Amino acid sequence: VYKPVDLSKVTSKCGSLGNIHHKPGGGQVEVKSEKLDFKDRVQSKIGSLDNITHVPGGGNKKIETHKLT
Amino acid sequence: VYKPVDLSKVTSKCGSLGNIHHKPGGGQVEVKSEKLDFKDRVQSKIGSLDNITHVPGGGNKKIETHKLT
Amino acid sequence: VYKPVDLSKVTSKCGSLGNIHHKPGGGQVEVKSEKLDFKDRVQSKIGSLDNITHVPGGGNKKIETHKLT
Amino acid sequence: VYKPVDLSKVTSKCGSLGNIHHKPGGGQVEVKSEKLDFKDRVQSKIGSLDNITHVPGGGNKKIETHKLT
Amino acid sequence: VYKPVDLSKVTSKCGSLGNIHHKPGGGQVEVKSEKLDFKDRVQSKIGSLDNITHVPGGGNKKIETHKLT
Amino acid sequence: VYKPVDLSKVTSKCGSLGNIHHKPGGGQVEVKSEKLDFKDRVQSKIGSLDNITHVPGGGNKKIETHKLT
Amino acid sequence: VYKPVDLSKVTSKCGSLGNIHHKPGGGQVEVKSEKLDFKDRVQSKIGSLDNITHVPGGGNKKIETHKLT
Amino acid sequence: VYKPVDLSKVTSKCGSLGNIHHKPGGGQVEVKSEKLDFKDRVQSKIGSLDNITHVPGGGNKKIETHKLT
Amino acid sequence: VYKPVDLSKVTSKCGSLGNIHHKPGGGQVEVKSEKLDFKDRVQSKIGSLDNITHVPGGGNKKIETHKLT
Repeated sequence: VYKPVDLSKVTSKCGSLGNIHHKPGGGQVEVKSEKLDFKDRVQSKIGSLDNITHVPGGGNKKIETHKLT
Repeated sequence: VYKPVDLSKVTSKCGSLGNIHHKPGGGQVEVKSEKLDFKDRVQSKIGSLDNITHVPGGGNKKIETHKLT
Repeated sequence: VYKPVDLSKVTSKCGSLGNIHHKPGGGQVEVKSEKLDFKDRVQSKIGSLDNITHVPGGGNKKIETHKLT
Repeated sequence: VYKPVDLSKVTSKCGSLGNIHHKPGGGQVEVKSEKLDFKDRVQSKIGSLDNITHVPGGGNKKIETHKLT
Repeated sequence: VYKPVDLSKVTSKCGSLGNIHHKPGGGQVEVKSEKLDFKDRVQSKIGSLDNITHVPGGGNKKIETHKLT
Repeated sequence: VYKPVDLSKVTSKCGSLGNIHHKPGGGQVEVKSEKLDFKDRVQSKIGSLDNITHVPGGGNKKIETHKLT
Repeated sequence: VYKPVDLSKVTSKCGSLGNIHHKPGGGQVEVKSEKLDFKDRVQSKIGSLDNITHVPGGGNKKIETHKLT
Repeated sequence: VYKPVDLSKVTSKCGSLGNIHHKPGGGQVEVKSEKLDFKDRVQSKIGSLDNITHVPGGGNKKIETHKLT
Repeated sequence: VYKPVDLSKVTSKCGSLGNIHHKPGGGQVEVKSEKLDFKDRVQSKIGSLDNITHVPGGGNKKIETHKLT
């Protein structure tokens, strides 16, 4: 028999949140290539990629997991 | 027999959220290539790609998972 | 028999949070390559990539996990 | 016998006046009360109140007062 | 016999006035109260109140006062 | 006989006046109270109150006062 | 016999160009003159004059000159 | 016989160019003159004059000059 | 016989160029003159004059000159 109980409070009382500046790759980017051999798969990423600005007014996280067998 | 109970509060009381500036790839990007060999698949990404600005007034996350056998 | 109980308070009372500046790769980036041999897979990442600015008004995290067998 | 004379000049030659930012109470305000007794008058002010932004292009002030008997 | 004379010059020659920032109470304000007794008059002020931003292009002041008996 | 004379020059020649930052109470404020007795008047002030930002392009003041009896 | 040849490249690869603020003469200007004598030509410039904001996306300059006899 | 040859590259790869602030003469300017004698030409410049903000995305310059006689 | 040859590369790879502040004559300027004699030409410059803010994304310069006689 399995009767877990959770009464969790997960909280923030943030007053003010602002003036967040993210400037990835603000300058010149250059690649020059001569007579290369590639004999299998290529992934190439060039420039400014996958950059995140994440500014949630609440970013609070609860994870829970339960098993029996 | 299996009777889990959860009464969780997941919360934010954020006052003010603003002036978020994200400037990925603000400059010149250049690639030049001479007489290259590729014998299999190419993925190429060039420039400013997949960049995220995510600013939710609440970004709180609850995950839960249950199993039996 | 299995009866865990949880009364957790996970909290923040953040006053003010701001003027956050992130500037990765603010300058010039250059790559030059001559007559290279690649005999298998290539991942190439060039420039400003995968940078995160993460500024949650609450970044509180509770993880919990339960098993029987 | 009473013959006062005033030839006052009260002056400003202000060139430029601007970018005035007033942000009173920019964050969260909260009050919680349990089972209180008040036996006489209550004045209650809660939140952002009576805040002034006063930006006159001339705010010069002359006061004068005269009496006799 | 009463014949005062005043030729006052009260002056400013201000060139430029600006970028004035006033941020009173930019954070979080909280009050919690249990079972209090108040047996006479209450004035209560909670939050951001009576804050002044006074930025006159001229704030020059002359006060004068005259009496007899 | 009473014949005072005043030739006052009261002056400012201010060049440039700016980037004035006033930030009172920028953080969290909290009050918690249990089972108090108040037998007479209460004034209560909680938070950010009566703060002044006063930035006059001229703040010159002349006060003068005259009597006979 | 005269056969000059020029294959010049004059170039810019400017990425981003912006937020240019020019504020000449931002304050009060005053002139007062008593009973002056001028016995020949007068040029007078008073105030804010001949000021330039020049922000070309390309301002590259080639001059060339040739002579014979 | 005169056969000069020029193959010049004159170049820039500028990434980002910005937030340029020029504030000449931000304050008060005053002139007072009593009973002056001028017996020949006058040029007078008073205030904020001839100031330049020059922000070219490329300002590259080639000058060349050729003669015979 | 005259056959000069030029293969010049004149170059810049500037990353980021910004937050440039120029503030000449930011304060009060005053001139007062009594009963002067000027017997020939006058140039008079008073205030903030001829100031340059020059911020080229490339400031590269080639000068060249050729003669025979």
